[PDB]
This record gives sequence, C-alpha cells and structure tokens, in this order.
Amino acid sequence: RGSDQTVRSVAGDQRVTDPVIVGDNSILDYYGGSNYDFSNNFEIGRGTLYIGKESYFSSFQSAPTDVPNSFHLLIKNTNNLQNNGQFIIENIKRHANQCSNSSIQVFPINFQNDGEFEIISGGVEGRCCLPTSVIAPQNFLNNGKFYYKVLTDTGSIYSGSCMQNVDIGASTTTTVNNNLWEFTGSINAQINGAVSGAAQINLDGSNMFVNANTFSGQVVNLINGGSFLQTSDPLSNIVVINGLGTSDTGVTSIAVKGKGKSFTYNPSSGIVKLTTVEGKTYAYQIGCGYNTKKFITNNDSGASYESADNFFVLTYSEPYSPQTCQLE
Ligand SMILES: [Cl-]
Ligand code: NA
Repeated sequence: RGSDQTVRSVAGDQRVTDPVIVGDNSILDYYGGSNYDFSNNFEIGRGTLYIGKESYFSSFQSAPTDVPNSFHLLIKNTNNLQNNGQFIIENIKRHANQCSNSSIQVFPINFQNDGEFEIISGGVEGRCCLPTSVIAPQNFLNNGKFYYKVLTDTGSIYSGSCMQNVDIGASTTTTVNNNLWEFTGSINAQINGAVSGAAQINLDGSNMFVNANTFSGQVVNLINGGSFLQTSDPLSNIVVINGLGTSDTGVTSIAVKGKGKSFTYNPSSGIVKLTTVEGKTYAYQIGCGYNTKKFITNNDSGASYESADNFFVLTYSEPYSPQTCQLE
C-alpha cells in the first residue's frame, strides 16, 4: 500500500461507555443495530465515524440484510464531541418500503464540528416518515459543514409530503455557526435555540423555522422551493434571504407568523418589510432587482408548511434575478 489505514466495522446494538477515538485515515463503521447509546467523549480525526442501519461499506447493488427497520441513536452525558473529519448518521434500511422506527438525539455538552457532519434520514413516497431528530448540544460550534438530507430508500432526494421535524438547539443552548448548514429534501428545520456567528444556510427544498430570539450572522439561500419562516417576534438584525422567486425549480417563500396587514419593498435598498395585523414588522434583505408589482402575498393556515401556525407569506412571481443596489 504505502499509507496507514484502519477500518473497524462493528455490527449490532451498542452501549458505548468508553471514548470513541477515530484516527486520521481511519473509518469506524457502526452498523445494523437498532439501539446505539454513547455516553463518553468523541475524538474524530481526519477519518470517518459512521453510525447507520446499513454498513458504510454496502452499496447501491447490495442485497438486503436481515436487520430490523428500527434505529435509535442517543448521545448523552458525553462531555466533548470533536469532529475533524466526517461524522455520518444514517437511518435508512435499503429497499425497505416502510418508515424506520427512528430517533436521533444528540445532546453532548460540547460539539465542535470542524469537518463534515451529515445526517441522512429516509423518506418513503406514499408513506409518512416522521422520525424524531434533535440536535441540541449545550454548546454547538460549527466551523465546518452540517448537512441534513432526506432520501428515498435507494438514495435519491425525497421531496414528498411529511416534512421531517429536525429540532436544532434548545432554549438553554448556544449555537455558533461559522461556515455552512445545508438542509436538503422534505425537512422542517426547527431552530429552537440561539444561533450566532457568520455563515450560510442553504435550504434545498426544505423549510426552516426561526423560533428563537437570536438568529444572527446567518445568510439564508432558498433553493428548489425552500422556504424561510419566522415564528418569533421580529429580530433587530435584517436577515439576508437570497433566492426569493418563482421558476420551474419551484416557488420559494418567506413567511412570518400571523396574518398580513401590508408590505413594502425598496428596490434601491433590497429591504422588504412585512407588517402583520398585530402590528409586528419583519425586515429582510432580499436584494435589489425585484419589481414591486410582481410580489404576491397570501395568508396561510400553516398546513402548506406542515405547521399549525398561521403565516403571512411573501412570494415573487418571476425568477430570482438579483441586481446590485443603486440609489439613483
Ligand atoms: Cl414530527
Ligand atoms: Na394555523
């Protein structure tokens, strides 16, 4: 060969009380089990930690394995989770046409992600997969990439009904995002704790709900019909939201809790202001290049977003086409 390489491939349920240490050029493949419970530290180098229903080493053309379609991961009482490599969690049983009985609960005191953290969850067309997924370290520091994808039992993106609720943060936690979040497929990302830093969040067909009172430094990009929704009272900061428009890739939207009273858009500043009947005004930076006459506003029950909250919804009837702002 020439270089070092370690592969640990470990089948079945695991109750892990020792530290999880993955070296550089090393892969630790926990697979097959229905119950995973970790309670000590994680030190992931420039290698891969994989926890999933199918082995990391299985492929598109692999025969099914006789494991239950059930996947429960708990990380709790862990003091430190440090990821410098790839950390993948996947609940999908290949070629199963039932939803996994699945829960993911990630509650380490500290989670520092310097590499890639990816969660892959199954959706099934015609079914309604709604697994439990809570990512709420007391302290979450993302210097790398946090991907959440909902895929079919063969690995294509799932875009159907049953938006999977993914709780990110909690009322006491602190999240700093300094690089990238990307949520792909039928995901309702519930941002339930404070987020600060300087980062991008890509919503590829997904919905993100800003439910907390601190959401700063985060630029949001709406792709393939993704939507930004805010349920908390207006933020002091003007959130940047790119991609509002209508194309054949979908209709993206921006929505604020309540019922619409009015809106104003300044084509020389890029700021749109949405005012609700209760008198709350939400300000967002959507870019210059929009024609005020082509905005559309509606009230929604929430059902279009698989929410129970009423929303005042802003859309735009032509494609996203940003321009540089000019006062003129
Ligand atoms: Cl749910
Ligand atoms: Na409602």
